[PDB]
Amino acid sequence: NALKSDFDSLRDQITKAASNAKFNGVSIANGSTAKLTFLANSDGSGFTVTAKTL
Amino acid sequence: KLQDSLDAGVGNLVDADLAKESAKLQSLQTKQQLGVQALSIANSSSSAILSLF
Repeated sequence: NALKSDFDSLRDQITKAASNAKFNGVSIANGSTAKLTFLANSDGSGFTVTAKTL
Repeated sequence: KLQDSLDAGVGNLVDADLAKESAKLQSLQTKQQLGVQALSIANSSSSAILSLF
């Protein structure tokens, strides 16, 4: 029972560290969107950062 | 660690690159001095008229 409680506590810490990881209201790692596209050239073409759900 | 990362992020957003600023500063002071000299030469243009009489 002690080991099981330790395991659940570590799991909750993972959920917290993952959900809290934001910058300016958007996140590449919380899984809230498929991808993130940043400006790449004056023409308007975009650099693409595919999201990674931690 | 989270606070440090958010601080570094805002720092990338707002901070200026001081070296480019100093280069722009030297170029701008030289431009201003040459502009003052140009304004003086422009003010002097009227002087030629007087010798006509």
